[PDB]
Amino acid sequence: YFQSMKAVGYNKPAPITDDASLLDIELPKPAPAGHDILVEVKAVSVNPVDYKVRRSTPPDTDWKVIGYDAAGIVSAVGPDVTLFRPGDEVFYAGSIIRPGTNAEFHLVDERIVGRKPKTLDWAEAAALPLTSITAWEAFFDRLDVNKPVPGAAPAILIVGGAGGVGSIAVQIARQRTDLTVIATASRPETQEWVKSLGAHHVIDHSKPLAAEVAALGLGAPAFVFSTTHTDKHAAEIADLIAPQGRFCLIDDPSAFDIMLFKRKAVSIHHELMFTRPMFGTPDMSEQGRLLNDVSRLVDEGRLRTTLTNRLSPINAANLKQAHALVESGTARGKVVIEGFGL
Amino acid sequence: YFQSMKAVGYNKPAPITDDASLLDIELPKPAPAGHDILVEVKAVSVNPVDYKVRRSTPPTDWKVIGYDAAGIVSAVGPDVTLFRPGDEVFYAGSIIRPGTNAEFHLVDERIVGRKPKTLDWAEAAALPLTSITAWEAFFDRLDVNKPVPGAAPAILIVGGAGGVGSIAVQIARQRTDLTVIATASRPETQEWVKSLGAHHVIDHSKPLAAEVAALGLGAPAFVFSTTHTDKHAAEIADLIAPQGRFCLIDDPSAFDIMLFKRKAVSIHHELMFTRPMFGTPDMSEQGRLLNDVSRLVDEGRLRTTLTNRLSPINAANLKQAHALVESGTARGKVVIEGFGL
Repeated sequence: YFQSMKAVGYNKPAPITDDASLLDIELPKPAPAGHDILVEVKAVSVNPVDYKVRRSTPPDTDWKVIGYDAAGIVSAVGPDVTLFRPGDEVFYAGSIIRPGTNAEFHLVDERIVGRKPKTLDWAEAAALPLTSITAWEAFFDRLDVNKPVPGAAPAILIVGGAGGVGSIAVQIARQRTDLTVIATASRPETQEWVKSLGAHHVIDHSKPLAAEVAALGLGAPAFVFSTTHTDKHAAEIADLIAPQGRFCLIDDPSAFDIMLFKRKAVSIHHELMFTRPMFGTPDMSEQGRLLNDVSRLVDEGRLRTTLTNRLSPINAANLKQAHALVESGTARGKVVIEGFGL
Repeated sequence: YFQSMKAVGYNKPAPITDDASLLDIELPKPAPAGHDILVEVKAVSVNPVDYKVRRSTPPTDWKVIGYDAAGIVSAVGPDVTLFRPGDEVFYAGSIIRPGTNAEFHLVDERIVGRKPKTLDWAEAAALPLTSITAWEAFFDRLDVNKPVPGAAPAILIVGGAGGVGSIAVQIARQRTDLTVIATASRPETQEWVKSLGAHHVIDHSKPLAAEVAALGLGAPAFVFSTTHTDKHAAEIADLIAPQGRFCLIDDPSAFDIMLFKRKAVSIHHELMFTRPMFGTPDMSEQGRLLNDVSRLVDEGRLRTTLTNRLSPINAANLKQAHALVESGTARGKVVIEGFGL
């Protein structure tokens, strides 16, 4: 017989309103080899990647399990692991090419795993990993914000400051760079919240962005980081950004015109937090290390959880609801589902 | 009366055929103020920007283009310190100012280089716009001295035998330790691009990724595309290292950035007009880089890319030179020299 576990998964990619779009299932409990740890998952969060996968990609397995955020306890370690031991509390995102965190136990490479912040509970920690790695790599590996753009305003504009990535990216920009942080939100309440997360200025992305930034009287931002609606804002971004500035996007515009950026010699940077573990690059262990840095900043009180919606337990009914909420594009912050049971 | 000069220019953007596509004209001779120098122009080159501008952009009464020159400093503005009358110079200038297609030309002292002593006027005129393009692409945009983890320490230059490619290969070879892989499609351009410094030359009439993989060096950190970027974009995204960097200087009409997402590859524009168009604090780096280029030329480390020399500078020869650059068949650089008959 095989030791087993509960999981949430699917076999037919489908809109969330289909009954079998996500199903409660039972699967063999895996065991860790090499550099993998096995984590007893305590909570997971839902990201736009989860619905994009779910709607399109079938198992290659009778079941496909997704989830790219967890916090949990290390249950067992492969023979090559040196970074964690059983009992350690961890948070991490994992890898798009490996079964995901929507299961009681989950394998993940020790090198992309962070120590869970002690001051957060399971759900508050689970809100953070994917979005933190996305923002941190965007600022420091892609944009390279500590390298100045000559003549620019020492400023970054974060488009979509209230969503999953925005709500951690604004805090990281405020606590770990000397930039002036300009973030966007379009209802008074989400504006107030982005401002409370650390944005120095908050502008309204229902208005043309360039005129909004010009009115602040700070000059032209060196950096722009766009988390959503890049095609609607691309021209305004090219207008407001400094010559020789740098623009990073993480969304998937379907007709982005790079020629808008030519006259200013602006670079366009993708950030995909899956790239490092997917290709097994030599700096892949930077993801575990930055998570440890984030974890320390959380425990010092410099960063805080972006959890705004908590559901329980992790089952299909609650994952479906969390997916529909992320699909809607209207939620602020992060939705986390915690526990297994009834 | 006004002191005057010959120039070549146009008043209606057109295809290179119209009798009016470019015209011989006479204009007032400018005088420099501020930080400008006035240059007595000995030779100019034609670059693709010339025909791009000529096709599309109208003028004050007449538009004068040309973005490459070598010449003698005739006069200086009162704020100039970097040059004096009699100095020999080369430079590209600015797309928002009248161009070098005239006996005398105004350009800001800060974007100007000392002309290599070892080159004649036409050989030196071949170099500045393409030198600034390549030098900025490598060192300011791609930042090739910062390695991509796990990538081959290599740069692919697509279109090695064109105007920018022919100097970019040399600058990459002389100023970095990268393996320089460049593309060319005829045995004659292949041998030439090899003689310019490329460690490997591959054939761009073939799918690039399989050509680069055949080299057995791994996946290049960097790609610098000078021509046909849309034709090669999918191949470039297959061959490049994850977290690599891709710079293009042509003008693809359908470029798909989503090809580069999976590898998290950055896409970098290089336009040498940006710094002097916007008057950025680093504008004077263009004059400095031209001085380094000049010194490398006279050291023997960079060679002129001049391959076609016409005389004198008039509308007849500029039309032929524009046709040549529009065809995309020329290797190296076409330069026109002198004013006369």
